Amino acid sequence: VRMNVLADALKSINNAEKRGKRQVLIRPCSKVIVRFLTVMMKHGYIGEFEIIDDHRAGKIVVNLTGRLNKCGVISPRFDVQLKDLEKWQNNLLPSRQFGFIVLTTSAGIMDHEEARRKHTGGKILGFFF
Amino acid sequence: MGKCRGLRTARKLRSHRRDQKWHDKQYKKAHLGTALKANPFGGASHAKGIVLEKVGVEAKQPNSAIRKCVRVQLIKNGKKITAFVPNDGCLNFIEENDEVLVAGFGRKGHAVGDIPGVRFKVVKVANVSLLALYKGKKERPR
Amino acid sequence: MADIQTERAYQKQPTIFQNKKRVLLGETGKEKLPRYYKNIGLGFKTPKEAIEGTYIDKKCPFTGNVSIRGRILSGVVTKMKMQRTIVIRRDYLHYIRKYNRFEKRHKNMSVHLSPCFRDVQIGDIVTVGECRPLSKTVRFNVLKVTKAAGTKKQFQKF
Amino acid sequence: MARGPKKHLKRVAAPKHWMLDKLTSVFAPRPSTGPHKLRECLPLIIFLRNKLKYALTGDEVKKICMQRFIKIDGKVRADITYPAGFMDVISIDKTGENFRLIYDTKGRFAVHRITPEEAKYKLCKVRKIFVGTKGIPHLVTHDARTIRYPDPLIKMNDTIQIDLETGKITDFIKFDTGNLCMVTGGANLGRIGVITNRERHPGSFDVVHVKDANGNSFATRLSNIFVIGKGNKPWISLPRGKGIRLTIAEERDKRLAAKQSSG
RNA sequence: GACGACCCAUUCGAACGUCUGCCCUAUCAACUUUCGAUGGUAGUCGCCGUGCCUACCAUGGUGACCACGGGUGACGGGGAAUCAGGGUUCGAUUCCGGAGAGGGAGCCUGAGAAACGGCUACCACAUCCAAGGAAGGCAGCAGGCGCGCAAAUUACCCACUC
RNA sequence: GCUGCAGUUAAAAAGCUCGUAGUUGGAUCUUGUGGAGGGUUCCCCGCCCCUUGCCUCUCGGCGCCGGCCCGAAGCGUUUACUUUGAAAAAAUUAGAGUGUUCAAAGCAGGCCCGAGCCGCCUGGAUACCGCAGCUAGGAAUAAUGGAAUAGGACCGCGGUUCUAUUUUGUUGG
Repeated sequence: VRMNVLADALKSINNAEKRGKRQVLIRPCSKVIVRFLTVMMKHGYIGEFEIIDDHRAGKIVVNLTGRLNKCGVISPRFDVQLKDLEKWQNNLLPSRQFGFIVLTTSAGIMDHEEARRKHTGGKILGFFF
Repeated sequence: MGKCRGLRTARKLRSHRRDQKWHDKQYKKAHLGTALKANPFGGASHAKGIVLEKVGVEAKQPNSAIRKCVRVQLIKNGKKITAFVPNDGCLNFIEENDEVLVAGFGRKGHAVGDIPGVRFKVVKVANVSLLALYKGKKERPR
Repeated sequence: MADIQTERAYQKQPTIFQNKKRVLLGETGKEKLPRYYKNIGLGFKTPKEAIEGTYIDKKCPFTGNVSIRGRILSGVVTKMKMQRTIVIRRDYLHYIRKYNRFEKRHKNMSVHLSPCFRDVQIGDIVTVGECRPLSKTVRFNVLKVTKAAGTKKQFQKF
Repeated sequence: MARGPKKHLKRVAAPKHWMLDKLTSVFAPRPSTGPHKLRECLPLIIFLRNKLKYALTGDEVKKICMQRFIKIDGKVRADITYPAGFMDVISIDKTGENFRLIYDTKGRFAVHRITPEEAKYKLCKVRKIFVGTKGIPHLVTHDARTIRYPDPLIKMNDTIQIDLETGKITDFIKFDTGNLCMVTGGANLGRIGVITNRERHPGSFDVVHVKDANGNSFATRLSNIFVIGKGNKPWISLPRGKGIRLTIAEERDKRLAAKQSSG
């Protein structure tokens, strides 16, 4: 059965990007998916997006610009502390110059570079580059 | 292919690894202790024994020779061994009913080269080394 | 209730005495026994059934000879076939650091439960504090009982 | 086996603040049983041999003490491993000098010379209050002194002043907010500040918050707080550096700038 | 001034108890239980809490979240070797805690010992004898025999540290 | 082989289906304008609807000409997580100072006339110290909970039973 909705959303975008398609449809929608998409959009990796109401959790249509190399999920939501975050970005990123880990923290869902300014740890959700 | 990943799975992961280590051939013989009871040295690097008999063993094909060996009884267990004698003419130093120090042949209990079934070599005769006898530095005291 | 001297030796509270002088009461009467009880400290409250009751129990925190000190703990009531004692379950997660993952574990405690708590059931939540050794396996005594943060005894109207 | 009490001390097991060398020996002086705990004292031999340097060996210390030259709290002591400790006075009448034991801000006893009219009293922290037979009230201090008939306003955790010729109470300071204190244990050992809040727990330990002269803030368990003055002013003279605990970067910069240590 | 003694408080501890933490094994799946196992009431004994033990009564207590049983060339910890990141292997051994003086048991003296450079007996070794008797314990420092691949001098001193 | 292996044919998916413990489990329940530091909207104050969510005492200082105000306390449904305090032997390891002739080490050492200086200055840092227990902020994510055989609340009333034994001038009634 469907054990996790965020893993479907990112796998669906990742297969559409590799085929060269200009749009994709995500279903079911969730509060976690809308907040994750917003972090990719603010850094310039995807275009703007629209939500459809249907009285059953809803759907999203997203616009693609061709810049995204990958996006992905870490399935157990492991806890991270500021001293251990260096080991995770050494494992998951392609260079020290670009790409982002996404964390959930009591100050909100955010970019791993913002978590250092806000002096906060959290749980891992995923990444993009 | 299907490995479990859930955040409370540590008992399944830890105990499945523990169970599967017993299929590694090197791990098993080090931890059961049957190999330590079987080994004719009780975990030592060397042993002393007394020379029973001098013998020549036929080498395995595709080559042809008679390899000079000795049959030996160990002091601490009374069990029986056969051992190789290195270098040209060294069998003339050995005599019979006297002490040798013996060592492994270099492959951790397996046989070496064309010699069938020989696992050990001689290194010292009557408290003098075969190298010191062969290079003329010392002689057997009589 | 109406009788409590069920043992071969007479049962009474220490430190309470009954005068055998001025004994006249007429056509009626009043309690010949005053009741001893105490405050436990640590923000706990003494049950009404300890003050208004007539039971004898020397290991009771409110009306007997024990001092509450050291650790305060809680757990789930799971068995009660002994007399004046019960078994409670404590459940926890253990971290194994080679993996980044947890393991489920439990332990049992035998604890002393006095009268003044008389409607406890299997699956209730109970709070306990340390004592001196009270028997071979018993070191803790019940201070409070609750069924908050869970479903009712019978239907939701309870 | 251990069939009774021990009477030796290995040199790597000895308290860190004595600063003993690694290579002269296996043993260290076991402090004599007395008014101060083994972890919290300074044996008289370490003060005469290692700090003041009046003697080169333990035999040269023994023949200073047996001549009756050394007084502690105004009493002559002949024992070379006697456990001196915090707030005690040592007097050496033959050389004409007086000392008080106070912590350096790095958590070790400083040498601190004092004027002879300040060598007449000491400060004591209260440990216990109780009533004896015939209703007579008793007091106990941090250094095992027992006093009868204290003033009925003196409570737990307060500081009292005593004259050393008679051993009787002269004056006292209440434990309350705004008073000056010194820290006598933990990581904050040897710091000075004013008490600014007390936070309390029924069972387990109370915690006190303290404020520095430079405006830094620090905390510790209530058992580590010693009161030394009503309001802002201390009742004792204080050593060089006055408890301010500057950081390793500030200490580097003053050591380069002041050119001290014969630069 | 010196020495001494009943009682408080100190200092040095000792003893008993709380919470969490362990290597391999199912060709070990059920276990414990007036031969005290779990609990209650009164008592004895003890420095004191307690089935610690005795009388009477109840029928309990633990386990697939691995009990109970067996193995360990198993004394525990601070630590050591190797190591991109994560790990694997080792720790008899100078600091800290425990246990023991050929094997088991009993006890005197004392604040403190179930002590072995104290004592009494049995079990295993073994020395002297005028055959009646008497005496013994190096896993302290040197030194010897036996074992085995495998490990130093029957030297000088309280000058230093204590 | 947790990070990080493999199972059509090289070694390897129970003949097939049900099922208790174990592991895993769908969506949903309060936001934008204004000011500071910084930018050209977002992190701290105060607000559309609630900003510690409530509340009104009493032992106890403040502000002012009694009464009304602002710091404790009851406490915010219970936990994990995260960030911060406290408290944990030394030696070893990391790390600062210092020409043991260099180094491995050690904890020292450095100024000045001549001896008339009856000497002077200065070090013996600091970090790390899993888990479990203690402590104060944050509230996303993941557990957990309330009224359907209606109960929350008003300075709201009423019958009945128990009852401390205060205020009265006390000891007794």
